[PDB]
Amino acid sequence: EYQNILTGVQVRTAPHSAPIAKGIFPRLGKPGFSYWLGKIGDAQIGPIYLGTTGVLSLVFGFFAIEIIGFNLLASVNWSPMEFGRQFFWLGLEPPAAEYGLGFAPLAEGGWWQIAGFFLTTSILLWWVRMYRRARALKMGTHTAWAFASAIFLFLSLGFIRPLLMGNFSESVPFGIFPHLEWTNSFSLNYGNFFYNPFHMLSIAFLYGSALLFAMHGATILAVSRLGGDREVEQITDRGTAAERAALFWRWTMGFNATMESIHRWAWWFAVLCTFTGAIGILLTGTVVDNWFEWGVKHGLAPAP
Amino acid sequence: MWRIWQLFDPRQALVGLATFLFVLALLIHFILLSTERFNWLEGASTK
Amino acid sequence: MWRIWQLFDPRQALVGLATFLFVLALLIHFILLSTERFNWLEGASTK
Amino acid sequence: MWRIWQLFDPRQALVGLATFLFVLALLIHFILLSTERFNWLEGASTK
Amino acid sequence: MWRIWQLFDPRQALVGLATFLFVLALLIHFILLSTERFNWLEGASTK
Amino acid sequence: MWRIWQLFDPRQALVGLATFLFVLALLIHFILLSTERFNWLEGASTK
Amino acid sequence: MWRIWQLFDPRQALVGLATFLFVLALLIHFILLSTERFNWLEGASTK
Amino acid sequence: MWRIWQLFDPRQALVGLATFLFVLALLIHFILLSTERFNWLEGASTK
Amino acid sequence: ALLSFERKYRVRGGTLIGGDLFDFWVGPFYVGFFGVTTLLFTVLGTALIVWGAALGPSWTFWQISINPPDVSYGLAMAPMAKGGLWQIITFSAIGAFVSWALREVEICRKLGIGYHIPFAFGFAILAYVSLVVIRPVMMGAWGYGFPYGFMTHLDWVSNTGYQYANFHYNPAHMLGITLFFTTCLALALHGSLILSAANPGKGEVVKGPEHENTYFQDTIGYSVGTLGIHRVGLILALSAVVWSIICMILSGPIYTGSWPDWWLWWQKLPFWNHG
Amino acid sequence: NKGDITGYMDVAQVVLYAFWIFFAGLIIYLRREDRREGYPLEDAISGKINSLQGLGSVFSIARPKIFKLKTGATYAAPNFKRDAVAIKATRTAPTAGAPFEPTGNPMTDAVGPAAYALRDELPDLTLGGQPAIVPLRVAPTFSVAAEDTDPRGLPVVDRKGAVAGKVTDLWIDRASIAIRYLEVELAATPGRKVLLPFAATRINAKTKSKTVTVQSILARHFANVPTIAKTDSITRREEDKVMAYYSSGYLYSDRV
Amino acid sequence: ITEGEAKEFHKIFTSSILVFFGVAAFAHLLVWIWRPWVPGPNGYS
Amino acid sequence: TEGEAKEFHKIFTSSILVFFGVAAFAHLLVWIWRPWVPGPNGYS
Amino acid sequence: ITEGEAKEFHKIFTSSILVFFGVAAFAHLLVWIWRPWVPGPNGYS
Amino acid sequence: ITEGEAKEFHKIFTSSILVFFGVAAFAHLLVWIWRPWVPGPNGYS
Amino acid sequence: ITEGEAKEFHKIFTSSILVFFGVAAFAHLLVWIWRPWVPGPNGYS
Ligand code: 07D
Ligand SMILES: CCc1c(C)c2cc3nc(cc4[nH]c(c(CCC(=O)OC/C=C(\C)CC/C=C(\C)CC/C=C(\C)CCC=C(C)C)c4C)c4c5nc(cc1[nH]2)C(C)=C5C(=O)[C@@H]4C(=O)OC)C(C)=C3C(C)=O
Ligand SMILES: COC(C)(C)C\C=C/C(C)=C/C=C/C(C)=C/C=C/C(C)=C/C=C\C=C(C)\C=C\C=C(C)\C=C\C=C(C)\C=C\CC(C)(C)OC
Ligand SMILES: CCCCCCCCCCCCO[C@@H]1O[C@H](CO)[C@@H](O[C@H]2O[C@H](CO)[C@@H](O)[C@H](O)[C@H]2O)[C@H](O)[C@H]1O
Ligand SMILES: CCCCCCCCCCCCO[C@@H]1O[C@H](CO)[C@@H](O[C@H]2O[C@H](CO)[C@@H](O)[C@H](O)[C@H]2O)[C@H](O)[C@H]1O
Ligand SMILES: CCCCCCCCCCCCO[C@@H]1O[C@H](CO)[C@@H](O[C@H]2O[C@H](CO)[C@@H](O)[C@H](O)[C@H]2O)[C@H](O)[C@H]1O
Ligand SMILES: CCCCCCCCCCCCO[C@@H]1O[C@H](CO)[C@@H](O[C@H]2O[C@H](CO)[C@@H](O)[C@H](O)[C@H]2O)[C@H](O)[C@H]1O
Ligand SMILES: [Fe+3]
Repeated sequence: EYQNILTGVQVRTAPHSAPIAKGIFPRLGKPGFSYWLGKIGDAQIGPIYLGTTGVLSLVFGFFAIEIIGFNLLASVNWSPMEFGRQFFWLGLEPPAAEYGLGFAPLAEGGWWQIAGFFLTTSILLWWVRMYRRARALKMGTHTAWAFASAIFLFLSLGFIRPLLMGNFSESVPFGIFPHLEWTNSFSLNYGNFFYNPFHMLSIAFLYGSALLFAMHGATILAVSRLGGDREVEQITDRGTAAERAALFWRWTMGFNATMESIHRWAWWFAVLCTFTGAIGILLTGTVVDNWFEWGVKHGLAPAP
Repeated sequence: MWRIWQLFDPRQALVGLATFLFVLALLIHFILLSTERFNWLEGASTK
Repeated sequence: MWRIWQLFDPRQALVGLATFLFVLALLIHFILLSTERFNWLEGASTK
Repeated sequence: MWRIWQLFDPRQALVGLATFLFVLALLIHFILLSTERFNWLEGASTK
Repeated sequence: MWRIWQLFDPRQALVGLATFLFVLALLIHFILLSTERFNWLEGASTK
Repeated sequence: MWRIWQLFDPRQALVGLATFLFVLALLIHFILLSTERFNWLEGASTK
Repeated sequence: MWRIWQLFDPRQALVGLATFLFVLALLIHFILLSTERFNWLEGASTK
Repeated sequence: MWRIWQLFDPRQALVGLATFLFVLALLIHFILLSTERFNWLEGASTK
Repeated sequence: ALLSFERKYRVRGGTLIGGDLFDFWVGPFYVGFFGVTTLLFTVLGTALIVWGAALGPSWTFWQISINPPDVSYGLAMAPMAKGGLWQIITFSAIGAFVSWALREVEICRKLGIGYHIPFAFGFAILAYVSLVVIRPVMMGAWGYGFPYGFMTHLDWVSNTGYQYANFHYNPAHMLGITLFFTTCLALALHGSLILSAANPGKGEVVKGPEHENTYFQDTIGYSVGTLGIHRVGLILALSAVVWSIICMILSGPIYTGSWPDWWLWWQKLPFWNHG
Repeated sequence: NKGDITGYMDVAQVVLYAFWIFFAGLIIYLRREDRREGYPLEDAISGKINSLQGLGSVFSIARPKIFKLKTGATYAAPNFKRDAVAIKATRTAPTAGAPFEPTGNPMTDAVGPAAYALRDELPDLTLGGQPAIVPLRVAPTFSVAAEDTDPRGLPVVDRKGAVAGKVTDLWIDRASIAIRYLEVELAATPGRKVLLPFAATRINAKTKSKTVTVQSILARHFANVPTIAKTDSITRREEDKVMAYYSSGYLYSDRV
Repeated sequence: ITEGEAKEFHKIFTSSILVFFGVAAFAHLLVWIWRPWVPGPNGYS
Repeated sequence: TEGEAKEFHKIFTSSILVFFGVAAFAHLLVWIWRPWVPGPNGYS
Repeated sequence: ITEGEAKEFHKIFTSSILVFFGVAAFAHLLVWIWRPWVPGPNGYS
Repeated sequence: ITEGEAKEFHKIFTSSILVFFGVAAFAHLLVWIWRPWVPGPNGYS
Repeated sequence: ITEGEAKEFHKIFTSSILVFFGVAAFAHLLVWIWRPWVPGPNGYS
């Protein structure tokens, strides 16, 4: 009874990759092989492409990470021991309300603003990198727009809502426990963030993404004895694996997808999980002061 | 010196140099903006 | 300095330059708006 | 010493050295900016 | 005590040793900085 | 200057510029609606 | 200006134009509804 | 007792011994630094 | 009423229970014995939910709630008016879920495919059972299950989360959140890669597995593979559910205190317990 | 008050209803994409184009999108190429919902779990325009990685333990580096050679000896495995046929 | 693109950009007449 | 190619200069409106 | 890439080194005239 | 790679060492003259 | 690796050990002259 959960016998060949124009930068990384990764998936590692947008994104991101880490280490007076003790509790806090959207003093949130700007720039440059890498390989840019949804949520959390409130004071800090505490206090300040309906939609789409990527993973693993793992080939030439995958769900559920359209569902659930989340974040504080009172007004709560 | 370009590709050298200089200059301007003395827009008094 | 285009590609260089110039213009405008002295939309009194 | 550079490729060695020195210099500047005495952007006083 | 290099190739050995030494030196400098007695940047009276 | 359309396809250039101009116009209009002086819907007094 | 349809498919362009105009009109209507002066359902006083 | 070296090649054996001993030394030094009596840097009095 | 390829696999057999009695289709659905049983449990549970809505004061779909019995009843069966209806709906839901999974097993046998899908659904059934049976039994009362209501089960989630004063600090909860977020990210990447390979643009012939591998080799530095991605995704979702179950068993049955100050153990390890 | 639009309606509710409209449209779009294979629906008995469908039919089926291949080939989705109503089976009851009795040996008649899609007779292509599924003999560069049992020469047995045959060659996918097939020479017929999918094997590297076992079909069933033509490059239809035959074992491996 | 159609597109694109800039300039002049957006030394009013 | 680089540079420099001239005119006008280098007593 | 390709690039590169360094030095001298950034013993004046 | 083709690399490398360490020491001397970084028994006051 | 090259590398590596350890020892001597790091029975005083 085999399951295609682990690859008992592996194959290793001469590393090769799809052809790209040389460009200013070559492929970098001297590809190698790994055993556990080949047990769970492919064994080859790299090479990683590092173009102009890749260099720009890496430099901006590294600057942001170094600024954040330097501030975290400085907050505990440069003690490696006490840095270890408080690492989770350490955080680069955003500037206070009084400074508006302008530059705060470095100790009072200027470093947070500089780090956030550099991180935003690196994330956007990484988005451009995904777009350009997809276009270079003569492929579509679905990954870029799926990423753009996540960037929308990130910018709504960090920049857009501060713009609307005219204030970075309620932005999320750069810390492990501090950003969870920001989540908790954001929910408390605005009345039981469960009563945010776009939060409910985002949770529905997150649950649906997990559900869908368990359903689809189990379906492809169930038809992997029939060439079902080779999804694009079953999309261009429908084999019996795709037919049985469709008929299983048609018989158990009443309807079914295509090998191509199931990944459209997969794309859209993931994208909507963050799109509705960004909308719900942009709506709180600006339009809806208290989500519990909005729910009471609109029939979500028994009106105490 | 004259053969520094025999080890580094001039395109890669120029791109890396421009990226690093741009990011460093942006950082320096941001840091000066975050000061009571060198924020040329807020224009706080020296004294 | 005419050989700068013998290294890089005119089309990609132009789109990159336009995007960078627009983003820098947006950043400078937003920074100016965030300041009290140079916010031309809000009522800005010098004194 | 005319035979010790056959241990490392000079390109990667120079790039790594430059990155490492820049990170260390940035860190030292940051530590100075944190300390009151050597923060040159602010007007802290010795006495 | 010279026969070590028959096993440990100097290339990766030197890189690892240099990285370890730099990390150790940085760790000790940070620990010294934290302590109120040996912080040479902040400055504090011994007596 | 007609040769720029040698490098860029009229159709993609047209759609990209159309979306850019519309998004910029929306952004400027929303900024104006955000300012007290230039919100033509609330119509706040100039005084 | 009749050659624009040699670049843009009349069916696709017309559908996109219709949808864009409908969303723009809907947004403008809801914006006017949000304002006090131009909300025609409550009908608040001008004074 | 020399028979160890035909099961454990000295390369891996010595690199593992080095990592283990260095980690243990760091551990013991840090544990001492956490105690008041043996923190040679803070130097709290014996009494 | 059949797909272009459906009237070729509609053979009999593959049923665990029932023989040829219920081995048939109604419309698109396959029924089987376990389809009959899932109808039995679903109709009864939904009718009981609507009956509890009638006994309730709202009919507002989001304010309809079936509450479990008060904790003063312990693990005892409760009167139907006050607590018992929730218990019967719980048992009916468990029976319907099990019937659903078993019907999926019969469909898998009939189509000759692996049983991965019912096995994966077993984890969702286990999460529900841990929330309404296992945890309330360990805690000693049926009133620790969640109410069957749209917004009231969210009130239960919030109340139980703040019972430990910050439920984020539950480390198993942190790990489950990490797995859920990583599952969503991996699903986005996988759907995006498949769509981009199948729909590469104007011209742009359909790309092969090598192009898909090359994309993530260039962008990330590693590519899992068109078979291994479904593996890692199923494992990600199932592990997220497993660690959520673990974090809810840990809260109440095992740990009955503030999760935030559980982490003081970390603060006081001997190599930085400065005291 | 602050966020309202008309008395009871506020901005958040309007954005919510806008999302609901968008999600209804998105569900329609996704269902249109779903209805790109096996559509339109046929009658369960007669096979005429019929189904209980409403005013959404005009929007139910999308125009055929065109997939371009790196050979000049093209796929149309949906292509309304359907299966024949008359299959090698008979209705248990004439009620349009009843299952089918096979009218023969369903292993070799491609009925039920043995049924295979009627694909095209072309091997999968690599980036270089060559077959992807190839035996290791004609791929000198490819090799089996170490730290794994080499499945060459190991006895191929069923669940009952009878040695069905012996493995001689491995067939692998060039596009994705993994073993696809094991070439098995029959202990009963040397002149016969079969392909057994790698997904249907247990490694069995942990036992008294090393062997390859199959849990689906019995030893005698290896005498009727579908054959292939080129013996060094296999078409999609041939591989789909072989996989369907092997997958049919679990349902009826002991007669019908 | 073909130089012959490139010349025509450039000509009528230039005309269209002139039209758009002119209409926008008229709009800006009207807004400035209504309410200028460059404050004086003592604010606006 | 590199032959077209001559004409590309010929037009690219003219675009650079015209864009810089418009930007410099804008900066001069803004400086008249409100200079951005404060004096020892801040802004006045 | 060659010994010849490198010569013109090095010439133009060092020309740009000098131009950039001169412009930056003049800008720094201007900023120092405006507000010096090395404080005295009693801090900034 | 080739010893003959790398000795001049070492000459350039040591010249760069000389210049970089000279600039660094010059900078450190100016920083020391501005404000020393070794506190005495009384600290810095 | 040929034992002669290993011997030469060991010799130069021992020279580097000598210079590095001497520099570190001088550094520690200077630091101890500045501030010792072994507290007395009654602490630091
Ligand atoms: C007490 C807390 C309170 C409580 C009531 C409660 C409970 C629950 N909630 Mg919630 N939540 C509350 C508050 C609250 N909640 C959210 C969000 C969500 C979404 C996130 C989706 C996602 O993927 O995010 C995650 C995606 C992001 C943040 C966007 C993409 C991120 C990117 C590209 C980052 C790139 C990073 C790098 C390149 C790395 C380098 C950078 C550095 C080192 C710095 C999701 C659906 C979700 C789930 C649930 C569940 C299941 C529950 C249960 C069971 O109780 N919550 C966010 C949101 O969208 O809200 C509308 C948001 O902002 C916010 C707030 C304030
Ligand atoms: C549908 C919604 C879905 C939700 C649930 C979801 C959530 C979260 N997604 C999260 C993180 C990331 N998401 C990503 C990438 C961006 C990388 C970046 O910005 O780099 C740019 C940053 C940086 C450069 C800064 C640091 C750099 C470091 C640490 C290295 C520093 C050292 C250096 C450079 C020197 C050494 C090395 C050398 C080579 C010299 C990261 C890993 C991406 C995508 N999300 C998508 C979608 C989703 N993301 C899609 C479709 C994606 C992409 O396409 C893209 C990608 O690359 O995916 C592989 C997080 C933290 C999430 C949570 C839960 O909070
Ligand atoms: C490589 O690193 C070594 C040294 C080992 C270690 C270095 C660093 C370390 C250890 C870093 C650790 C970092 C940690 C723990 C980070 C935790 C980060 C988390 C959890 C972040 C989570 C959320 C934060 C978000 C979403 C913040 C978003 C902020 C944004 C988008 C802000 C944008 C702000 C802008 C654009 C500001 C504009 C204003 C001005 C005018 C200033 O812009 C110019
Ligand atoms: C100003 C505030 C901070 C924000 C940062 C602004 C500068 C960084 C973003 C600028 C815009 C980048 O936009 C992008 O630029 C790079 C060059 O840099 C170009 O891309 C270039 O590098 C890619 C890397 O894959 C290569 O294929 C090739 O050398 C070239 O195409 C893209 O054609 C352009 O789309
Ligand atoms: C083409 C479409 C887009 C067009 C965009 C171009 C818009 C340009 C707008 C600014 C042009 C300069 O506009 C000029 O600014 C100066 C300040 O320097 C103003 O200044 C003058 O009026 C203000 C009005 O309060 C007085 O307080 C001030 O003392 C006086 O100097 C002038 O009233 C104005 O005529
Ligand atoms: C591509 C764009 C390039 C932009 C280049 C910008 C160059 C800047 C030129 C600065 C010219 C200095 O001009 C001089 O500066 C001093 C400060 O040193 C300022 O000093 C003056 O203004 C300040 C603040 O308004 C007041 O205290 C007082 O009115 C007076 O001291 C004045 O502005 C001017 O007397
Ligand atoms: C070329 C691109 C890179 C640019 C690099 C530029 C580096 C410039 C370094 C400047 C160093 C100046 O060094 C500094 O000189 C000035 C005199 O001019 C001295 O003067 C300083 O202290 C005195 C005493 O209170 C103050 O009155 C004075 O305002 C202050 O500047 C400092 O004691 C000395 O430290
Ligand atoms: Fe898939």
